Amino acid sequence: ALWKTLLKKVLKA
Repeated sequence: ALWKTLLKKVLKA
């Protein structure tokens, strides 16, 4: 993930 999912993953970056 990196911008369309990494944001959702961003919680766990």
